Amino acid sequence: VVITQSPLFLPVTPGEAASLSCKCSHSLQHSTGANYLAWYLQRPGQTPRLLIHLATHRASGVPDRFSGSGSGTDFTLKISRVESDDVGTYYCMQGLHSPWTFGQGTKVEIK
Amino acid sequence: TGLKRDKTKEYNETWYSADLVCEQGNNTGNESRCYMNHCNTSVIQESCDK
Amino acid sequence: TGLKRDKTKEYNETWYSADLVCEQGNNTGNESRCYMNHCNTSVIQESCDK
Amino acid sequence: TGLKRDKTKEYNETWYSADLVCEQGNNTGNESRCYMNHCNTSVIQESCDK
Amino acid sequence: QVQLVQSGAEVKKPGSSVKVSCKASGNSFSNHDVHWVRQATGQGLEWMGWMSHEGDKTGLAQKFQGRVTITRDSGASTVYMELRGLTADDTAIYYCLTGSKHRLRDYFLYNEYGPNYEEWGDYLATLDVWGHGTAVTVSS
Ligand SMILES: *[C@@H]1O[C@H](CO)[C@@H](O[C@@H]2O[C@H](CO)[C@@H](O[C@@H]3O[C@H](CO[C@H]4O[C@H](CO[C@H]5O[C@H](CO)[C@@H](O)[C@H](O)[C@@H]5O)[C@@H](O)[C@H](O[C@H]5O[C@H](CO)[C@@H](O)[C@H](O)[C@@H]5O)[C@@H]4O)[C@@H](O)[C@H](O[C@H]4O[C@H](CO)[C@@H](O)[C@H](O)[C@@H]4O[C@H]4O[C@H](CO)[C@@H](O)[C@H](O)[C@@H]4O)[C@@H]3O)[C@H](O)[C@H]2NC(C)=O)[C@H](O)[C@H]1NC(C)=O
Ligand SMILES: *[C@@H]1O[C@H](CO)[C@@H](O[C@@H]2O[C@H](CO)[C@@H](O[C@@H]3O[C@H](CO)[C@@H](O)[C@H](O[C@H]4O[C@H](CO)[C@@H](O)[C@H](O)[C@@H]4O)[C@@H]3O)[C@H](O)[C@H]2NC(C)=O)[C@H](O)[C@H]1NC(C)=O
Ligand SMILES: *[C@@H]1O[C@H](CO)[C@@H](O[C@@H]2O[C@H](CO)[C@@H](O[C@@H]3O[C@H](CO)[C@@H](O)[C@H](O[C@H]4O[C@H](CO)[C@@H](O)[C@H](O)[C@@H]4O)[C@@H]3O)[C@H](O)[C@H]2NC(C)=O)[C@H](O)[C@H]1NC(C)=O
Ligand SMILES: *[C@@H]1O[C@H](CO)[C@@H](O[C@@H]2O[C@H](CO)[C@@H](O[C@@H]3O[C@H](CO)[C@@H](O)[C@H](O[C@H]4O[C@H](CO)[C@@H](O)[C@H](O)[C@@H]4O)[C@@H]3O)[C@H](O)[C@H]2NC(C)=O)[C@H](O)[C@H]1NC(C)=O
Ligand SMILES: *[C@@H]1O[C@H](CO)[C@@H](O[C@@H]2O[C@H](CO)[C@@H](O[C@@H]3O[C@H](CO)[C@@H](O)[C@H](O)[C@@H]3O)[C@H](O)[C@H]2NC(C)=O)[C@H](O)[C@H]1NC(C)=O
Ligand SMILES: *[C@@H]1O[C@H](CO)[C@@H](O[C@@H]2O[C@H](CO)[C@@H](O[C@@H]3O[C@H](CO)[C@@H](O)[C@H](O)[C@@H]3O)[C@H](O)[C@H]2NC(C)=O)[C@H](O)[C@H]1NC(C)=O
Ligand SMILES: *[C@@H]1O[C@H](CO)[C@@H](O[C@@H]2O[C@H](CO)[C@@H](O[C@@H]3O[C@H](CO)[C@@H](O)[C@H](O)[C@@H]3O)[C@H](O)[C@H]2NC(C)=O)[C@H](O)[C@H]1NC(C)=O
Ligand SMILES: *[C@@H]1O[C@H](CO)[C@@H](O[C@@H]2O[C@H](CO)[C@@H](O)[C@H](O)[C@H]2NC(C)=O)[C@H](O)[C@H]1NC(C)=O
Ligand SMILES: *[C@@H]1O[C@H](CO)[C@@H](O[C@@H]2O[C@H](CO)[C@@H](O)[C@H](O)[C@H]2NC(C)=O)[C@H](O)[C@H]1NC(C)=O
Ligand SMILES: *[C@@H]1O[C@H](CO)[C@@H](O[C@@H]2O[C@H](CO)[C@@H](O)[C@H](O)[C@H]2NC(C)=O)[C@H](O)[C@H]1NC(C)=O
Ligand SMILES: *[C@@H]1O[C@H](CO)[C@@H](O[C@@H]2O[C@H](CO)[C@@H](O)[C@H](O)[C@H]2NC(C)=O)[C@H](O)[C@H]1NC(C)=O
Ligand SMILES: *[C@@H]1O[C@H](CO)[C@@H](O[C@@H]2O[C@H](CO)[C@@H](O)[C@H](O)[C@H]2NC(C)=O)[C@H](O)[C@H]1NC(C)=O
Repeated sequence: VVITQSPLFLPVTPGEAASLSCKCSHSLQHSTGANYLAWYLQRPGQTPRLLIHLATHRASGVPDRFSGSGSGTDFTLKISRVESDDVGTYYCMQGLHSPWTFGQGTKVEIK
Repeated sequence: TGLKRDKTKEYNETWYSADLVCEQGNNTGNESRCYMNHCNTSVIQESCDK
Repeated sequence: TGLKRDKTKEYNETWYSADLVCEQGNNTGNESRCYMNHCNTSVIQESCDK
Repeated sequence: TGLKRDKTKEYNETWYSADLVCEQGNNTGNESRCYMNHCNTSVIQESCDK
Repeated sequence: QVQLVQSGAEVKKPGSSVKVSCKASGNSFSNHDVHWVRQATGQGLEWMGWMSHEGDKTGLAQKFQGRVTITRDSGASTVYMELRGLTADDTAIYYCLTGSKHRLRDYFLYNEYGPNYEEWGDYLATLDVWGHGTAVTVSS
């Protein structure tokens, strides 16, 4: 069981949309239909902040511009009108099997 | 599980192709899980006689 | 759980007032645990006939 | 477990020497695992009438 | 808005062990799960372990299998995570965080005699409150 996060480095011009991908394929023997995936953002010098839980539901206080979608093995996170506050590393947390692991992370900055 | 209601013991028993109905899924595992042909309609008794 | 002794299937059935005995307690949950009237005395069999 | 098939109830029954077989091993616990004398060959009934 | 308090930073020699202490305001651990996360400077976050708020299912990560021990005081007043076999790569900030789980049924064998056979598994969904973190430096 491994997690692949692409692209590693994603410059986004201000006001443009961004797409992040976190892929998992080793869903051996299944169990729950809705594989648990959680997205978090860690700004510099700040603790990671939850963004999406269950891959489709926004967390409390998250602006609508942050949307998570996907089912099965391929999932996508879409960000609209990126700003400086969104600069950081996006981590996708698997919630399927014990032990669990982090995602390698994707770096996003302002182009 | 055997008569002694504890400490189950794994067995094997190979059927013929005309004795199983197996659910179809996207599972990649090498083990295919499925049931008998008519065990979800009525209990079936053995024919333990001559 | 039904005839297939591998999985359960939650249903709903609506009794009447004089068909249940409920366990009083300090439970604040919206669910009230409550058994049948006489299922701890002797097994009751249906009248699955005309 | 009793008739109410939702909970357990511990009892103690005091058997005799010639109605038990106990597992032999290296276990150190004060509890000795034993089974009934003849429940792994057939189901036993109770001399239930008088 | 539960508050998590962690022990101060520590400096230890390679091959020694560290024991972090974590507490939650209002004994929130008695009703929510516990977890542990670490991260090295300029590196990604790394998960360590967890323990059910009921205290039934306790385990560790494959990476630290046998290297870490997670324990709590009676009543879940405090949670202690202990790590041994420290090395240079172990230098990281260790974080204490809460959460919950979705304990669902994974198997069922209707045992006509006696009680029913049930098997339960814990899957991690919620990760709400994060601790400030404890900085550990493995050096001589
Ligand atoms: C008979 O069979 C049924 C069916 O199996 C059994 O029902 C099961 O009962 C247990 C409790 O005994 C429930 O556990 C509780 O589940 C929730 C999470 O469940 C929610 O998410 C599920 C997943 O949904 C996603 O994924 C599916 C696909 O897998 C998608 O279809 C969805 O769209 C989602 O993407 C979802 O399936 C659940 O729906 C079911 O439950 C809800 C209610 O939650 C119903 O409305 C639905 O109709 C449906 O039945 C659901 O939406 C956990 O959050 C709970 O965790 C609490 O309890 C644990 C202990 O039980 C504990 O370890 C946790 O920490 C947590 O603690 C709780 O209590 C604490 C205080 O004590 C609180 O502090 C804490 O915040 C929390 O409130 C819990 O695990 C199962 O969900 C339920 N269903 C299944 C499928 O397992 C039924 O129990 C059986 N009979 C008996 C006697 O057991
Ligand atoms: C015991 O379990 C078995 C296995 O699950 C179960 O068999 C199922 O029966 C139902 C009822 O007939 C089948 O329902 C299907 O529904 C879809 C809906 O779109 C239909 O398209 C299916 O049509 C198939 O069969 C046609 C011939 O009648 C074909 O021409 C067609 O191309 C399809 O192949 C079908 O009606 C269900 O598919 C099966 N399941 C399996 C795995 O075969 C049985 O009913 C259970 N018995 C009980 C609960 O008493
Ligand atoms: C199956 O389960 C039911 C439900 O648990 C169980 O019913 C119980 O029966 C016993 C035996 O009669 C009740 O015993 C009570 O004991 C207290 C002791 O102080 C008495 O005060 C109770 O008196 C009540 O009834 C009186 C009329 O006889 C009233 O005048 C009085 O005000 C009280 O209401 C009573 O005798 C026991 O209370 C019930 N259970 C409940 C929840 O009330 C039944 O016995 C079980 N059968 C089995 C296991 O075979
Ligand atoms: C139900 O459970 C009982 C208890 O476990 C079980 O009894 C077993 O019967 C077998 C059948 O013979 C015993 O087999 C043993 O095999 C070893 C192999 O080396 C022999 O050495 C044993 O010899 C003993 O008995 C001899 C007399 O026949 C003595 O002279 C000798 O000194 C040994 O004491 C013996 O044949 C087996 O030992 C017992 N169980 C135990 C714990 O000893 C019974 O078979 C079960 N019934 C079922 C599953 O249907
Ligand atoms: C199901 O039927 C198969 C027969 O096809 C049984 O398989 C046999 O299992 C035994 C052990 O349970 C095997 O012995 C062991 O083989 C391995 C092979 O590497 C060897 O290293 C061990 O030292 C030991 O000899 C045996 O080879 C194997 N035979 C086969 C696969 O043909 C199996 O036991 C049955 N399942 C049950 C009884 O639950
Ligand atoms: C029993 O049923 C009552 C009525 O449905 C439940 O009360 C309601 O519970 C829900 C779920 O907790 C509450 O929703 C949330 O309320 C908080 C405020 O407490 C709010 O901030 C959230 O946005 C959300 O709306 C709801 O308010 C509450 N309503 C009332 C009138 O109490 C109760 O929880 C049920 N109890 C059990 C044990 O099932
Ligand atoms: C098995 O049979 C024995 C009888 O030989 C039962 O033992 C009795 O168990 C009760 C409690 O279930 C004991 O009462 C308690 O005793 C302790 C002793 O310190 C006391 O501190 C408590 O306040 C309370 O009175 C009783 O003494 C005990 N009698 C004995 C051992 O002779 C036992 O309950 C049976 N096992 C079951 C029902 O599972
Ligand atoms: C049913 O199973 C098949 C075989 O695993 C799945 O096929 C894959 O589907 C995804 C789209 O979800 C494609 O990207 C892959 O290329 C397909 N092939 C493989 C080998 O993965 C199919 O998706 C499953 N059905 C679903 C998930 O609804
Ligand atoms: C299904 O069987 C294949 C073939 O035995 C397995 O593939 C092997 O898996 C082992 C264990 O990971 C590897 O060491 C081998 O290199 C694999 N060989 C090949 C040709 O793939 C596969 O892992 C099995 N899958 C399941 C789910 O049981
Ligand atoms: C018996 O039941 C009543 C009602 O359920 C309980 O009253 C509760 O008391 C606690 C404090 O002890 C309060 O916090 C609750 O608000 C009260 N109401 C409810 C519905 O819980 C009473 O405590 C119970 N007595 C016990 C368990 O000994
Ligand atoms: C079976 O049980 C006996 C009793 O506990 C074990 O006896 C010990 O055996 C070890 C060697 O395995 C000796 O070093 C000890 O001195 C023995 N006595 C005690 C009190 O421990 C015996 O080893 C067990 N058989 C095994 C483990 O194969
Ligand atoms: C078996 O019984 C003995 C005797 O009661 C137990 O030994 C006592 O254990 C308690 C609890 O640890 C100690 O406080 C006593 O000091 C012990 N006394 C003696 C004389 O050993 C023993 O622990 C029991 N073992 C098991 C597995 O139940």
